[PDB]
Amino acid sequence: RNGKSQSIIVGPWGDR
Amino acid sequence: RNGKSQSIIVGPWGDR
Amino acid sequence: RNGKSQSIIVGPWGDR
Amino acid sequence: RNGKSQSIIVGPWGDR
Amino acid sequence: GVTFDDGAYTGIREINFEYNSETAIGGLRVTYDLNGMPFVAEDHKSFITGFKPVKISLEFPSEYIVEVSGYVGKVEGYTVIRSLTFKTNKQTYGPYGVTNGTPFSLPIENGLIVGFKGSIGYWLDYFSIYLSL
Amino acid sequence: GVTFDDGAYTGIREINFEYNSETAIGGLRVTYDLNGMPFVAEDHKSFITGFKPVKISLEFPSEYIVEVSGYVGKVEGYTVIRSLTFKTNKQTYGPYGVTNGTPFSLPIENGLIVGFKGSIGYWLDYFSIYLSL
Amino acid sequence: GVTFDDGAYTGIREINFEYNSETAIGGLRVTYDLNGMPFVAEDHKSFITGFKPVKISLEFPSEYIVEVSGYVGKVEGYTVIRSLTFKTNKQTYGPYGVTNGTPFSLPIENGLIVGFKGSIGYWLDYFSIYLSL
Amino acid sequence: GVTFDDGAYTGIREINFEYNSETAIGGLRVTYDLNGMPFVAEDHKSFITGFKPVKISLEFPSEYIVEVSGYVGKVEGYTVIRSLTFKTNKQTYGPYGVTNGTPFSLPIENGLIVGFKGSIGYWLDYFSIYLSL
Ligand SMILES: CC(=O)N[C@@H]1[C@@H](O[C@@H]2O[C@H](CO)[C@H](O)[C@H](O)[C@H]2O)[C@@H](O)[C@@H](CO)O[C@@H]1O
Ligand SMILES: CC(=O)N[C@@H]1[C@@H](O[C@@H]2O[C@H](CO)[C@H](O)[C@H](O)[C@H]2O)[C@@H](O)[C@@H](CO)O[C@@H]1O
Ligand SMILES: CC(=O)N[C@@H]1[C@@H](O[C@@H]2O[C@H](CO)[C@H](O)[C@H](O)[C@H]2O)[C@@H](O)[C@@H](CO)O[C@@H]1O
Ligand SMILES: CC(=O)N[C@@H]1[C@@H](O[C@@H]2O[C@H](CO)[C@H](O)[C@H](O)[C@H]2O)[C@@H](O)[C@@H](CO)O[C@@H]1O
Repeated sequence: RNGKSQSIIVGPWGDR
Repeated sequence: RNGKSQSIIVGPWGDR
Repeated sequence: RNGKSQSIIVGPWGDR
Repeated sequence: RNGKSQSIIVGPWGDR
Repeated sequence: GVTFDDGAYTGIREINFEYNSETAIGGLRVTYDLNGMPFVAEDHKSFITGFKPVKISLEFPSEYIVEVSGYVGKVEGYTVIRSLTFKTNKQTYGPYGVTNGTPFSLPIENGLIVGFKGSIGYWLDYFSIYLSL
Repeated sequence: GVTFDDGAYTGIREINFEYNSETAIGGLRVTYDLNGMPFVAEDHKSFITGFKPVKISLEFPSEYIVEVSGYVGKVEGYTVIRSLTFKTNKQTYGPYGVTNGTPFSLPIENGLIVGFKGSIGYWLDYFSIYLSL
Repeated sequence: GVTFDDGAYTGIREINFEYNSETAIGGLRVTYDLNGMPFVAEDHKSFITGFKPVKISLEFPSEYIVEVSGYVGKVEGYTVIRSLTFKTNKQTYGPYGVTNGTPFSLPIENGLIVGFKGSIGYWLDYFSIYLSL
Repeated sequence: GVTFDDGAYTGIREINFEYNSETAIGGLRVTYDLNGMPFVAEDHKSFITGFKPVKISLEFPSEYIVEVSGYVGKVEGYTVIRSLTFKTNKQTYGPYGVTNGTPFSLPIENGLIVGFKGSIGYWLDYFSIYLSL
């Protein structure tokens, strides 16, 4: 738990 | 703007 | 519904 | 990091 | 008091709580919305009796809480929530209880109150609120 | 098919769905987590029978879905989800069904799958996913 | 006063504001974090002078604001923020200004203050806060 | 390739990227929206030349990305993004590049693409997307 705001990240695409 | 909580929805998959 | 990201805003404080 | 969804919680009020 | 934590839901349809014009806020039970259907959460009761019950039924989803305020003070030496008033985009419910002590207010510009947690013994000891878009 | 929308919850504890190695994905029912307690959602059944049921019980909350993939194809002229595989931070469940058609994948770097919606007739017509922190 | 709206960022690295122990809070400028890099927002100045500047540099990201409180009162007939104190998980900065009037507090159990908006004329008229995970 | 991470912003105003109809996707630079103002992020260039640049200017905020799809394949033995098409609520831009390989698609029912990260060497190696309300 820190002062950095979290984000929803989807991926990656490029190793399929 | 109402009292219903919003959500992130990804999709759909099934018509490709 | 547009391309602007929404945020949770609490307040204001200054008219009490 | 687990499978429990996080929430923004404000408070508490009751020890002031 | 006994701590409680309703968790987070999709909204609020109804709020039920007790108050004593001589003392403070007592128990409370919330009826949340859960993906379009009513969901009644655990009843969090006071350790005693002698309260007046107030039931606030919101015109969900057109009506939602826009602000929460009240006073915290000491009763029999315990620091508790003595009063509560709920402001809606439609109307104001309250204040209920004794408006004496330290006031507090949580106005909301954007967002929804979506859950409650706190502690109740003889009276509402303290509470926190879940917020969400 | 009949459309459905489970809505959003606090997580996923178990997933139950049917599949036919000759055709496609059938019905499905999800057991979500709701603020620390199991919550079984509506069972969304296929219009027919002859499927094999698969039950995926996650080691909640240490175990969560990290990726969803599969194939969409035509069966009896209908475009449906023919296969599904769920990748977890612990293991991989699948693939189940026919891995023929157009593949699709939803890998997640940060975030949780917290709900499902879609349509089911004879087979799973299509589905969408709720995401959240 | 002149209204302002910094918007939302990824966190807070530093807060600069003025105060007069005789009157109220003056101008303010915030240095936000933007995806790992410092981002200095517009300086929102008071219409007058004679304030003391206070600079609060947070040990980002290990240090973050955990609570905001203060007093609102009247000065020359205007209702303004007369005092401010910022509570961090590391320490307390304040109070600054006149602690007279109606107190207010915004304790945070989970979440981050990620932006500011409000109005400033001679003194800080009012402000709101952006919250986020 | 060299990894990059733009982080998260308030939206997207413009996307610039290169493509070679013989090979794959090259560099890319995004112009995000940051609380109402344009913010040009770092240019992430290909290690080589010979690409065609495409510039997609969105009618922000009325226009936003509604879907992203493409193909991943091998070029000179490297697995890279060979094609890209962006679907908007207003129109479709693409496809650009070679539509050969494994297709992928990210349709969005509710939410906004608000940032990019990934890796670029000779061609776009891979990428992930930031999502938000
Ligand atoms: C046993 C019990 O719960 N009593 C209730 C009080 O709770 C106590 O409060 C004190 C400090 O005030 C301390 O936190 C104890 O751990 C706790 O048990 C309190 O809730 C009062 C006010 O409502 O009611 C009971 O007395
Ligand atoms: C009556 C019904 O639900 N039939 C199911 C099919 O649904 C139909 O699909 C067509 C186009 O394919 C169209 O959307 C109709 O409105 C809809 O009723 C379909 O779900 C199939 C495949 O599972 O099963 C039934 O036939
Ligand atoms: C012209 C101006 O901005 N004056 C500042 C005051 O702002 C005025 O406040 C009154 C009500 O108090 C009303 O809202 C007017 O529209 C507004 O212009 C006020 O900010 C004071 C206190 O800081 O400073 C100036 O006087
Ligand atoms: C030195 C460099 O960045 N070369 C680029 C390639 O990157 C390499 O890829 C291999 C596996 O394919 C491995 O991950 C190495 O660590 C990495 O350096 C690659 O990005 C290609 C394709 O665009 O371009 C350069 O060759």
